[PDB]
Amino acid sequence: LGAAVPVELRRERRMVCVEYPGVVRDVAKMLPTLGGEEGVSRIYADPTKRLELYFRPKDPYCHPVCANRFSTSSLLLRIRKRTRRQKAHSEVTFDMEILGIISTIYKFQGMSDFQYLAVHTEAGGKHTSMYDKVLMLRPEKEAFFHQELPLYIPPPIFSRLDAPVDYFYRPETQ
Amino acid sequence: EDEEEEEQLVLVELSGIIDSDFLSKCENKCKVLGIDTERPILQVDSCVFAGEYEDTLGTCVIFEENVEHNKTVLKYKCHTMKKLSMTRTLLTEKIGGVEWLQ
Amino acid sequence: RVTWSMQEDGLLVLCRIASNVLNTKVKGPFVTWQVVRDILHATFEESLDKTSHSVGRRARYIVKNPQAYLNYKVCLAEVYQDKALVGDFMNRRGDYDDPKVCANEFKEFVEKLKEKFSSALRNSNLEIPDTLQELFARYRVLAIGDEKDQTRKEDELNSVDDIHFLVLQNLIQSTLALSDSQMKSYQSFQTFRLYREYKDHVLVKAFMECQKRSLVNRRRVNPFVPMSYQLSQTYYRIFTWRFPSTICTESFQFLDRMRAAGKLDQPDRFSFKDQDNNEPTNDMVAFSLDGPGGNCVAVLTLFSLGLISVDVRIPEQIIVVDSSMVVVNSCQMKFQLRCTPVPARLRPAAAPLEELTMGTSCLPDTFTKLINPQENTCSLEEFVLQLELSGYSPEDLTAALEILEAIIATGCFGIDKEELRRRFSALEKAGGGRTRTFADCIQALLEQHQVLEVGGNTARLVAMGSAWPWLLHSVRLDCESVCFIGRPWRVVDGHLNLPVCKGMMEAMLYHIMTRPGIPESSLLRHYQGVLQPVAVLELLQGLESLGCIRKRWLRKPRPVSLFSTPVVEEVEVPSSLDESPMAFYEPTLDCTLRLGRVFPHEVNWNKWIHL
Amino acid sequence: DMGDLYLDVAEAFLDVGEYNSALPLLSALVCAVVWLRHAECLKALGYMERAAESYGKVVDLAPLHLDARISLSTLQQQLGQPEKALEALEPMYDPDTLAQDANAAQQELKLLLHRSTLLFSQGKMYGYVDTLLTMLAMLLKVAMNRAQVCLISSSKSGERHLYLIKVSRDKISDSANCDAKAIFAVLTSVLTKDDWWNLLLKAIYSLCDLSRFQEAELLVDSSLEYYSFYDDRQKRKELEYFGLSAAILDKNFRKAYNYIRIMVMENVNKPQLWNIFNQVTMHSQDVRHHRFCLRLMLKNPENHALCVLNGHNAFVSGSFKHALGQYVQAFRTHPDEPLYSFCIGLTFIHMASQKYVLRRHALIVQGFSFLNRYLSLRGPCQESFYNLGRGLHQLGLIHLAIHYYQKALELPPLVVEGIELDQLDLRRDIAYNLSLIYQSSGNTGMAQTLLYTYCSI
Repeated sequence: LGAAVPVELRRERRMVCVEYPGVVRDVAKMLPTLGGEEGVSRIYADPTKRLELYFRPKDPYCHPVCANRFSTSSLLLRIRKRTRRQKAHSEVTFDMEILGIISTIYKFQGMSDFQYLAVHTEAGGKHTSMYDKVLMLRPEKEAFFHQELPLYIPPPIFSRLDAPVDYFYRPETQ
Repeated sequence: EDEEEEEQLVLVELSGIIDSDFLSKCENKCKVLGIDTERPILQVDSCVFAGEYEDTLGTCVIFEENVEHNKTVLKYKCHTMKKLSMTRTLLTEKIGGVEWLQ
Repeated sequence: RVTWSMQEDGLLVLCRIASNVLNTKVKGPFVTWQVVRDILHATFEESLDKTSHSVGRRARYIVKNPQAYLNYKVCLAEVYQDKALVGDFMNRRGDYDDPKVCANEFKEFVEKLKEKFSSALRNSNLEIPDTLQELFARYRVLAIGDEKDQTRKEDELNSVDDIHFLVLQNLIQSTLALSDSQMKSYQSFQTFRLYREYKDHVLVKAFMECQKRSLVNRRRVNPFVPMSYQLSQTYYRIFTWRFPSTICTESFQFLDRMRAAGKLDQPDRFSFKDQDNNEPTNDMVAFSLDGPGGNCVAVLTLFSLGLISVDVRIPEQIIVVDSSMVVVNSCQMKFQLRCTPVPARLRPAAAPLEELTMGTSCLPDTFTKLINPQENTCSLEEFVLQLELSGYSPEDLTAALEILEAIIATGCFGIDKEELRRRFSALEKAGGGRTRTFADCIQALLEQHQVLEVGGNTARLVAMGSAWPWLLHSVRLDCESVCFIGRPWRVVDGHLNLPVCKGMMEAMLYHIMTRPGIPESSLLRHYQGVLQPVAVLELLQGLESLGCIRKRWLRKPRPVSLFSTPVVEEVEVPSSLDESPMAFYEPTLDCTLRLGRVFPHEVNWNKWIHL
Repeated sequence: DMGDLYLDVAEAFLDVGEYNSALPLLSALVCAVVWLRHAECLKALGYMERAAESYGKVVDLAPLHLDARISLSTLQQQLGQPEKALEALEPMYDPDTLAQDANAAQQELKLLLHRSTLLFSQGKMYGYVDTLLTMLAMLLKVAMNRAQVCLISSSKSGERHLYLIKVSRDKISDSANCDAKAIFAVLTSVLTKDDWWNLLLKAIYSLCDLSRFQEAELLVDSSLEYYSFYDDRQKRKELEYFGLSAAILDKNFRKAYNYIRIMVMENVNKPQLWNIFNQVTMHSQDVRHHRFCLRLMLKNPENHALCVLNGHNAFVSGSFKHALGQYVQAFRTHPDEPLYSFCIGLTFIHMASQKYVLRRHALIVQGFSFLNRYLSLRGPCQESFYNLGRGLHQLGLIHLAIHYYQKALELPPLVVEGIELDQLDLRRDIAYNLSLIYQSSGNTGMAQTLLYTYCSI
């Protein structure tokens, strides 16, 4: 067994963790759901706000998951398994470094809200996309405001509450 | 003869320590041992921490503080699937293995 | 406005620890959060940002993070580890409770606590050795593990004393629930005849376990004996999940009331009290508003299966003052079972709800079986002939005999199931001139009752000819001999199960209802004190045969150390040559209806729960 | 001098339909109008490149001649692109000297118009916008400054280009010798006001297609500040629609609200207003609509759109009691609507959520029966079974939520076009809410399975 390795503990700048509920294939796709570096930095600027994860960020009507911010004492430790083969035998050596101090962690604990897709159902049960209509995605007033179209009016958030209630088919006299 | 790099970005998180400023101050001694075993050990300002590797359930995404000339901002820097969960140890010169009291 | 921060958070956590310790002195030892807030201001004048109300919530926000919550628990343990910092606080019998002393002692204790937990390190001077071997050779190294740190369950120790113990642990509970009527109906001497089969040592051991965990309260009346103790309030606290026991049987009572209207294809309708001139000839069951809570879950599940239709009759005025800018008139509704399920609802992957038998006979033999080792021919030849008249190749005959030989060799002990499956994993595949799988061969030996699944702390198989110490021997009422597996819900006479005890099985569903997806190694360990852990699996075996419960498995995750990546997958337990041991459980869609139909709505065992 | 006689002889060539003899004739003079006669003869002849070269000498000799200035660049554009054709579209007129160069601003505006077409045809979109913005600044700065908007230039785009900005009143805050009306008179001699409107359109479009929606909004607000179009309410409405569209598409939802509030209050029942107004007030943090929705509902008590929408506000305020009556009265008008059958069946579950317990079952079954009518109206869907799952999760009834989520995973996404499949797909949210159930139940492995397979993104 090798000896302990001295580690360059930078303490250079603090680091902030987002415990993103997912496996990040590519960071270019994960970051837009947190609202990007602009988003998480603004939410780091006011601890009374909560970090909101929009699992379907291309859809304006995606109601988000909300984070709870917490303090923590944590470090990011890059191990470098400097591997070798030498006369011949394979060999392993370690370098390692601690890149910063992680003071803060965001944990996603509030359940995802109710979500309602941008599709109207006529009483005949056929589904009609308003994504072709309401997204305003072409800037030249693509949703021409006077047009006869379904009303599609989801409440701003379908619930204030992201935690389960203590109800269990339980009455009380109170 | 031959040399090669293999790496992983183990997030280390510490516990059994409160109202601390250790990480801001401890650099005077900063050492790691047994890092590839099942129970690696961290020595930090001659405090000693022990733990096990754990998968992050989500991906832990790590951002660096940055500054605009001042205002704090973040940049993405790392992501990691793997994490190290640590507890402050107690020592007494007397054996094998860290004793964990349930 | 308020902005909390890591510094005050850390001190508040220490004040939380101090609050927890001083709660052992006086319940609510703080006069008000002012006593903390004063310490906050005294330590951090910027605490002028913070109200005493904010302290009362922040002490409950921080604990939401498991890591910070664990950080509290570990530091609290490191306080509790040393009496010297608490003794002068705890040992005082004078000055026990007044606001001034409670305030002063709280501040003094926190001021002393800040000497143990501090921003700079207690000892930065220590010599520490070069590597793990040197570390342990020099130092005893210790840390607080989590209270959940454990290994998987394993086979119990080798003694007949352990066999006696692991039956006796629940024979006692089979008495504790009995009413005096049972204690008369199976008389005191008749149960003494039973208990006198077991040594006082394991009896004291079993009662001490029950007494130590506060599961037992003294009975008041006018070795252990039935008059001595009963299920404590805390024993019910084990099983008294917040779901009140009555719900599920009240929810079947709703369904069975609903059958009084028959069945009809009528769609639901929502209608005005303004249109009393329009009525479905009133042929719908009116819902009892504020009826027992089973009336609530029954409608919820029947909607989900698509199996009920409702007339929700609501007036034009739910709100008495509706015209105002800024009283609930809760409103009647009437129900009827559907003839056929609505299209594409959550078809339950189960038998139709009408097809069920609506009676206690639905419970599997597991709860009512009597074992009788003398019921069949002793010679293997009869069972060889039974397999020879089955489809078995001689390769299967010798394979079956090869499996049987290991189990009969252990005598009063049994081979544990997983040990057997490894040893004969070569017999799994049914290749090489086999016709039967291992599972069929052992199942035949079990079904032809050469073997019995006598259990223990884990599933063990034993030869039927030697299973005796795993079984209670009793008599039906002048009397007739009967033998059965000992369980807390079975009658001491062995002849019957106790339906009033099956509130245990109602609670077991409420457990998996409260914690759906609970992994087996946590559910089974939860009952560590109360239930002999195999008995937890037999209740789960029960509720699955009732259709209330669904088992699922994962393949065991490989360790995450050393650059590994998790093998994370569901599996359908196909094999022994590679494992699938992590079973976990879920409720099914209609578990309250599927259970309630089995049990008459007699008075619950739970009456002791009053404080 | 002979140049006059030779120019008359040069015209005598055109009097016989000839141009080419101007080349010898000029070659006898030179060793200007004669170079222009020669250059334009060369343009009537095939020698377009020699005409441009001759126009080069014209512009070198007479750079003030606007027609030569245009002719050189347009011929160079005709000879090829990009071929340094925007050169010789330099105005070289100075903003301090406009005490006389306001006359030259006629050329400057004309040159910028031509230059804009070269930039647009080349595709130098930022430079094209620069010409448009400079022209519009010359037209409208007297309102941009009143909008506290100013023009700047910076390399932030990778090259020194122009941008609009707001300016702080501590620095700059919201007609002498008739200068403004003289500037108006001379510049309207180039472009009529409908072409100033066309410039407004072209600038807004180009800003939008450059994705510089923020600057388009600044221009729109400045143009709404321009009374002499704001007084034409058709233009105003169209500017409002652009201003709304930009302020939506840049996500300045606070600024968007200020517009959409006006349009809705004038047209209380057009559905494709309410569809937008809702999402603007959904993304904006501003609470201001709550009092506004009371005023309009008292104004129009019959109005179904407000009847439900005022319910949303009270429901968002947590007053589930008074909120519900506004959904139900809406549902009385349009019963076969999933959303209203949803919002009512969801409101009784909010009420049943609260700390009080009184008859709580009756609130829950009134809750869940209305959710069954939502499900029945909506049909089997990822959306339908998820939302009943989350409704039963909110009440902690996770013995039923678990099956509603599993059903929504086993069922494929809502196919309809307009947004990509993985964005209509709810597999992520329902795998997460199961992962919360499984994590809370102490099952990390099953939670991990869900995030690996369904939440890989």
